[PDB]
Amino acid sequence: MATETNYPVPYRSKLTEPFEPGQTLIIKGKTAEDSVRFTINLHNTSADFSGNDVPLHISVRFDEGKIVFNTFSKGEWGKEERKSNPYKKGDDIDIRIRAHDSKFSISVDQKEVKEYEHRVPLSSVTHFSVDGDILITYIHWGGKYYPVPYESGLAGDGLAPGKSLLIFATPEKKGKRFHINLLKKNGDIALHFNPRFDEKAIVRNSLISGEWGNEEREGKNPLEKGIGCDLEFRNEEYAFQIYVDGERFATYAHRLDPHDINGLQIGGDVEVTGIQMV
Amino acid sequence: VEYRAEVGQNAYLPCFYTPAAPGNLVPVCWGKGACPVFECGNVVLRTDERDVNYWTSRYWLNGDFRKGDVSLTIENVTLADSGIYCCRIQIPGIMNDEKFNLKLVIK
Repeated sequence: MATETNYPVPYRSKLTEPFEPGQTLIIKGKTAEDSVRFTINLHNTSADFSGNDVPLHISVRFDEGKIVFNTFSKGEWGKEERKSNPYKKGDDIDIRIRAHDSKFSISVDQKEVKEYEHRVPLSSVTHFSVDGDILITYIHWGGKYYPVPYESGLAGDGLAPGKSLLIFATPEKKGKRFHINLLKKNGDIALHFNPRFDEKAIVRNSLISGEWGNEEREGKNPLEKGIGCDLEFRNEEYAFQIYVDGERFATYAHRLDPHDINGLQIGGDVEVTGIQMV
Repeated sequence: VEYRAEVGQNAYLPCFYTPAAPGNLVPVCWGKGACPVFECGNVVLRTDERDVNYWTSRYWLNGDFRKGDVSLTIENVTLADSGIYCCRIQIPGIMNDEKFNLKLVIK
């Protein structure tokens, strides 16, 4: 019953795009007290085959250190293993997928450790759900392969005023520099958002007419290179809240403005795992 | 069947399949003769299911070639291009190929 400000809990979000790999599969927020299992279902086609061997089924069991790996295979529940998910009742959950066509990065204890492999043709994932009682600040499913480097945009706000929009970039295992930025459409550096885990930090800096400001750094961040990052930028009723790994990274004071700092530049090898709606 | 054209004009060799998938890529008979599994002799071209893999100005496609139009509307034709042509539809599935031995000659 803590700071939600996005959704009357429990929340689900439908697919933003048809599946091209290069996404993030996201439950980042807090938890409720009845997280016993979910049903995140990512089910297969080949062309329109609808029933072949399935890439993903995901659920967490909120005690002791994993997210489950599971499939369908021609209409039956596949291998559902009995173990559990480390965080204690009250704090965060973080599902943080680096999506390839060969690995989906499962994250526990705020840091991705295990990769979950695809077996299937390219465009063949069509489903999503959640099961149970859950306390959601954000759910997103989308993105694609972005060739490296690229030039594109971030959809609406960056840090969402009144809501929370979570920011999904790629710390890659085999990339060069790792970001999706929070700037304007003109291309200046307003808040050069950098989950750069070749540099092993979340750096944000602000240029206001030739004067650089506070250089807001150093929040929780135990996560690892090889992730699809979920970097949580809230704006509450009381403060502008910046979270990394479900606890507060920093607070967004006015250096450059809120309200649509959403400019993307891509340089170096970052195979982008999200451009996201509200 | 057999069609004719002039130099640079529109040929036709009627044979069509369906676009399958980005992971079920399947070629086609293109060349000259009878491709049982694969050789209707002097093979000149192959295509794909989800795109059009190989096609030129000398092996040309006027229609909607990305959705399985492999009916080669051959542009700028010589008699060295002319003769019987390889075209057969490889339907996804076991033992369902229809072998067309069709002569397309252009002056």
